[PDB]
Amino acid sequence: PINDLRSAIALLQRHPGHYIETDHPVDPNAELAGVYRHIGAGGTVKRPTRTGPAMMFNSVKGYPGSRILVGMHASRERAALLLGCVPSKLAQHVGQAVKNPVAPVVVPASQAPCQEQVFYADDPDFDLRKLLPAPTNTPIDAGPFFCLGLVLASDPEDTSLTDVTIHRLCVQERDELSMFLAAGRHIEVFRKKAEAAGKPLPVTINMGLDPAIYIGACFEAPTTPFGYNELGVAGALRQQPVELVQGVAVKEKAIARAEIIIEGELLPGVRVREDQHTNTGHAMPEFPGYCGEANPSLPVIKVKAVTMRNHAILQTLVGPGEEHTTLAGLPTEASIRNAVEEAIPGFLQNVYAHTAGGGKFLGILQVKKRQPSDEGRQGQAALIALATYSELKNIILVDEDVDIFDSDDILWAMTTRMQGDVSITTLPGIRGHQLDPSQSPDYSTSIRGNGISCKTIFDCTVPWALKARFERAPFMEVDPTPWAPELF
Amino acid sequence: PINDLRSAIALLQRHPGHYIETDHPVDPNAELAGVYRHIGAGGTVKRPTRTGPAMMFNSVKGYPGSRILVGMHASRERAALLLGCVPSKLAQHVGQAVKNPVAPVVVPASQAPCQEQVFYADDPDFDLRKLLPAPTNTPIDAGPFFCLGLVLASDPEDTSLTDVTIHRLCVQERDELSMFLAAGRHIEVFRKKAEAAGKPLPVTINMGLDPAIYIGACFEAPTTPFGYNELGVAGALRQQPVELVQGVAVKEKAIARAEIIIEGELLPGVRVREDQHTNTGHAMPEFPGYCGEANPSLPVIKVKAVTMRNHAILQTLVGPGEEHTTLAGLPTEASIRNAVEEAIPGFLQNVYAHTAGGGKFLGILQVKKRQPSDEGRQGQAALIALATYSELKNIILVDEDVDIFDSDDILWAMTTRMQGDVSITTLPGIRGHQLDPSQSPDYSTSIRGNGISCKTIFDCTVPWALKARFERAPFMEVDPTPWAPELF
Ligand SMILES: Cc1cc2c3c(c1C)C(C)(C)CC=[N+]3c1c([nH]c(=O)[nH]c1=O)N2C[C@H](O)[C@H](O)[C@H](O)COP(=O)(O)O
Ligand SMILES: Cc1cc2c3c(c1C)C(C)(C)CC=[N+]3c1c([nH]c(=O)[nH]c1=O)N2C[C@H](O)[C@H](O)[C@H](O)COP(=O)(O)O
Ligand SMILES: [Mn+2]
Ligand SMILES: [Mn+2]
Ligand code: NA
Ligand code: NA
Repeated sequence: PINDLRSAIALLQRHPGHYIETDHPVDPNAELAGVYRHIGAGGTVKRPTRTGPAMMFNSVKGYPGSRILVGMHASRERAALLLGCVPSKLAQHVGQAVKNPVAPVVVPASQAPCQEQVFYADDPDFDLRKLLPAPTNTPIDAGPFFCLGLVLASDPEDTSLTDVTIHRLCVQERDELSMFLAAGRHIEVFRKKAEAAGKPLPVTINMGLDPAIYIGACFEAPTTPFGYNELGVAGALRQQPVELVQGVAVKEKAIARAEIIIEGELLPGVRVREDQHTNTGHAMPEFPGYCGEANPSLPVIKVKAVTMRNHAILQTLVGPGEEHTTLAGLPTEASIRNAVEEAIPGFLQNVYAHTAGGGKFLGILQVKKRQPSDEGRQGQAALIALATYSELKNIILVDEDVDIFDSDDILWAMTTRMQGDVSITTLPGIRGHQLDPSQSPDYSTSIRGNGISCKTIFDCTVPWALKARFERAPFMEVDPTPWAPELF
Repeated sequence: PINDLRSAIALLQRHPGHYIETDHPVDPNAELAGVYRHIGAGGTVKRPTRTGPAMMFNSVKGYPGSRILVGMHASRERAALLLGCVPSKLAQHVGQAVKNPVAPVVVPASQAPCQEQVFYADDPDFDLRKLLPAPTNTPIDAGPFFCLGLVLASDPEDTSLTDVTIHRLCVQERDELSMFLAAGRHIEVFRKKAEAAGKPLPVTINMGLDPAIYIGACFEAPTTPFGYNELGVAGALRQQPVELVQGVAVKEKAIARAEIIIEGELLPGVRVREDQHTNTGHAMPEFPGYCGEANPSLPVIKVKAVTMRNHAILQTLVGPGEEHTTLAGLPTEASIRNAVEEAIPGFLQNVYAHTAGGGKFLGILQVKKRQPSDEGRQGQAALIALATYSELKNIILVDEDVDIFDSDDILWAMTTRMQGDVSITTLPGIRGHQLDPSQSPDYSTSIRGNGISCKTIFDCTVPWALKARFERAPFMEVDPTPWAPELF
């Protein structure tokens, strides 16, 4: 029974290979990320890299008694273990979750392990920078970062509407963090209403959570539109309302079973340059694998209190690599699968928000042509995917005999089941995503501005009429165990 | 020092994970290939499959005392070990060997372990089908097959011109094998000449060899033109001439340290249907991953003698999967690397004949743009690759910060470093390869006949002017070993 991060870790230890610890000292500045890069960062991280175990650094240089956990979500198999299904059915398992959310439930403070220790910021010696080791990913980061900070805010005019979102948080002062919100972010709608009335917006930052909470929170419109508490997707994954606690210093709720809580308020009118103390010009690595630039004008969170468990674990990520692939990719897959299943029932077999696209840019669709009229529906599925998730860039379509989670098998379909002048459709001038550096007028004359792209559909499905000629060579079905028992 | 198969096996046993044995009885008909499909076939083989150890089946049902080895070359890492270099530098290492061949030498029978046993076919009790297990790959194969039969033959007008090639051989009678020779093959030139004179062509079939010999043999023109004895490549790989021996019954040389040798003659005028005894309509699986159709008219080899070591190993393959990727792909890489380095010195960093194309259809070229004039040379390198290896189909160009052996990283370059209406060039109507089933007029109206293709170049290199914007997020250089010694 997984209710929080420690129970999640306990399960990983019953599956050797998914969790390791180290007592060898590590510097949270750059060096920690440098080590996990080789061990389990994965995703779009510059090679050498791999997926591996979730990793707990127990001796943090300069922070005795702290312990930093990274890579908890940095594997599709591990995410499947933590959620209780097989990795090939996460798209369907998460898909059914978002469409049957279970609302969270408030709990008294005596049942909130997060509040076992309280450090009020009005203490003269309080210093967030000495209190928690916020690691940096690269030596050219804007500063120390919290990268798995699940921020919880609400509409200041309608308390009933609450939104939770992961945002990168840069420690800027002893009691201040900057926070980046992209255009049209759902919490930004709350802050702008607060700022326009000259009022601060109370928020809580919740770190070190049940993996179910982080994963369920990363949906986007139109799948989870404005007004959809993303809490409850977690409630559907656990068949259990996540538990909330009333904040010890702000008029806002915090997740009771979290490891560390930061209570604060978004301040009206205030803006800071994200790299003001570093002047590196960069924020931190983005999910496509490149360095994001330092945001010149960010809102500020004024910390009112920090609240944490005894021997609190600081959970964050590195890369963001495969951890981002899982958090962003499984909502992506669930959204596409739900949409195609509504429009063409029974046709789509599976979908993979490929890690090469960070879980957002590259969609692999596995279809099954069952009848002559299914020819021509593979392109329709690609259109539905592009319509459902506008930040997609490319679609690869394959049949049910291609393993869409094996990139060699994907390239195989692109080699023997495609003709370049037949199977490739380009859609110029469609808005995509700012963080793809090839989406620039400097890359293509058909691109009118940053974050606009040509989008490409690679149809690697066998034409219906030719399917009898493209059967993969069949081998006798045997049980190989007796000839190699140790290999299982 | 490796000079035959068993010295190669001895090396693999010093690197655990690369060689296993089993004494559990196995049926060479279909069952053996079915087991190794799950264990080490890899490549384009129908999932589930993987690369693993080379595997020796010590108990062969119906052939007591026989033992069959498969998968010797079914791993790029295994191949680099057997050749004595790092897998990333195989293209350079094999490339230099083909440019500096070492000619084979003749030795007396006393130094030819292949001739420890001699079985003459004119014995009334001789039966090729009882003497050696010839495993099949699928239940629908044309018949028993030898899939690592390195055929050695010479020109009937000039016996100094020797060629050596792997051809698939189906056991048809107690003393006959059918042999498929594609059009334009070098040994086929010798065969057509002998048949035009109404005379047989003496051949030796050499099975169970130094991996350097099998790999070195799989070159094609123009890299190894007609007249180039490919045994010189193996000689350069070992810095030791391959040793030849006079056959016992045919006027042709045999590989002295081979495990099994079939001496025979290609009969003039005789033709046979490959599946005459099974009528399956199929031959065996082909490297693109589909089942080939039976050939209705093949020349036959009249077996004159079989010649073996004591406790001889019969070496063959399954899939052909990753074993074919290694055997065809390493010369493909070497051929391309030599051509590009001659034309554009210093530009090409590496090349991968991707396993998704069986080592023939898909070429990944890794280039490094060093100066503004290198812009536009990435497409030139693709043209050189296409001109050097006409059976290539598609080329993917990437920069030196992309791991060309990581298919995830390849798809990443295809996602963030590619614009569909900019980076994709199609070349319709270029002769490709018959065994790509999409190279058919039924797949594309620009294809005039079977084995003609559209060939496509995916330029996923960063445009020179934009290189400062496409730097991958830099993580601090650390030695990760002290934080997880067990995983290094
Ligand atoms: C998973 C994930 C999502 C990040 C993200 C990160 C991760 C790991 C970081 C921490 C590594 C770096 C940047 N993050 C930001 C981000 N969106 C944003 O506006 N600012 C961000 O700083 N996102 C994307 C955002 O969280 C998702 O798109 C949500 O679905 C948006 O939810 P919403 O529609 O309710 O606003
Ligand atoms: C590695 C390999 C190459 C095969 C091959 C196989 C393998 C494993 C088999 C055993 C799995 C089944 C088919 N094979 C044949 C073949 N060429 C051919 O003409 N007939 C064949 O049957 N080839 C290709 C041939 O070996 C290469 O193209 C040589 O480079 C041709 O050399 P050449 O120019 O000297 O004739
Ligand atoms: Mn939302
Ligand atoms: Mn030749
Ligand atoms: Na949200
Ligand atoms: Na040859």
